Amino acid sequence: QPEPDMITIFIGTWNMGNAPPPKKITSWFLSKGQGKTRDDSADYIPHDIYVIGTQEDPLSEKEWLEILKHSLQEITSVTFKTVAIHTLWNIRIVVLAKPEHENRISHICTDNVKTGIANTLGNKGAVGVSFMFNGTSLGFVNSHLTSGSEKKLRRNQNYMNILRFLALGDKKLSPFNITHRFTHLFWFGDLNYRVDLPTWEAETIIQKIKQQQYADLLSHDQLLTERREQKVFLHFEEEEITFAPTYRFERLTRDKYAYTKQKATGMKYNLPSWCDRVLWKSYPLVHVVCQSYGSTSDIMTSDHSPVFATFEAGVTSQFVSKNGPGTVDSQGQIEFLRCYATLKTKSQTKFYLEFHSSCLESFVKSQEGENEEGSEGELVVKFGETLPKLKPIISDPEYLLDQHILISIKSSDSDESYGEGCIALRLEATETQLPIYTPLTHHGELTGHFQGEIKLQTSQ
Ligand SMILES: CN[C@@H](C)c1sc(C)nc1C
Repeated sequence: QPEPDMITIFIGTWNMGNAPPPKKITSWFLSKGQGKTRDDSADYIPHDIYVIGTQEDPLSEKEWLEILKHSLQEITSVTFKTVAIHTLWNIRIVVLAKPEHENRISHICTDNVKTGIANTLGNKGAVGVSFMFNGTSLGFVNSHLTSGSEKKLRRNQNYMNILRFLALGDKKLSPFNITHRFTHLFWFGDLNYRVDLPTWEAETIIQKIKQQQYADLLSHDQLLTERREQKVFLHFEEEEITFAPTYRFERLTRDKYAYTKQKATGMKYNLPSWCDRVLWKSYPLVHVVCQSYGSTSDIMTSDHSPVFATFEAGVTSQFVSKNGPGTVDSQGQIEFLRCYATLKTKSQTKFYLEFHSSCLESFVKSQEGENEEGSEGELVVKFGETLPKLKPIISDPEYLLDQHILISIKSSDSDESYGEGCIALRLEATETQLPIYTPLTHHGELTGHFQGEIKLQTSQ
């Protein structure tokens, strides 16, 4: 049985509105309804992994697991294994996988983050799951962010608290948050960003939706606009939205948007919005292709419609040579030339680099770089030719070219990371000086850049 080099992953997000689901929810798992939908010819083909995020979920874990497993059995005739389930209040994540993957999956982690302080702590936040699939790390975040059209800044704060404090993936990657820990990171949920148009335009917006004319509405979508201004979800991708707003519907139909202010809404308008979203971030030059992104039309127990997204995701095998794991392979090396970091920091301290990768027996600390002033005020940290030679555990190019090097730039004075980034070893050539580049972030905010040249030696 050959190990896969691709899997397909189903991501679902549904705010259930504290109501039980209807008897049939198979359209969700089949990616049928509005938007970018799955071909009918694929209906019996199981995805490898199903990741289900709910919000306002009134069910016990047992009740929901029984509905999900029975649903997938009806669609695929496969009895899925439970990889993980984690619930914070009414926010839940379930990961299900095909039985053949049971032994390919390891290092399962779960965590949650509660957002807000006093007033604002009690029902919003995130749950997450990570695991290894053979040689590939996968992270999944289901978040329910602050509601309300006039709280986009709060949502962006909730996002930064979640990506700082959610403890998933390899703890040895201590300088790195979840936005660097995984080959593929999927972040979904009721993110609660709204279409930011005047209240008086409610009926105009509904008109536009009925005509399937989403362009003038998406130009005011707060997640698209906040992302464009680098206020949230920096370096994440989202597929084009081609489905109607998934909030706020009258229950038991999809023919009516319930937008008017009510005591029950805190006298807030809920203009039709794309509250329910799926985003991802994969390491550079890994295969990831969105194959569906849409909403169901036939599940109407909630004031939200379920959203689905599916992905092809590249995966690698658990590589064993005669040498590594358990030693280095002297036929392999990674060299760095003409390297410098450019930092936005106003501080003057010395910096060094840390290199972290599962291709190394452990992380590597560089010597201190030499600080200079950039021509436009920047701090430039010059490493020149001074960075160490990295010694990978396996020199075989079929392994090494699929690997990545995480970089942290740290203060000598405090050992705190000022910036994190990632370099792919999927090079155009080996034994050849080639340009490398990564933006650097800290707490998911841009803090600088790292650039230079790499020289990769493999056994070929
Ligand atoms: C360069 N990366 C592209 C896909 C992005 S991300 C984002 C928020 N806007 C754009 C144009």
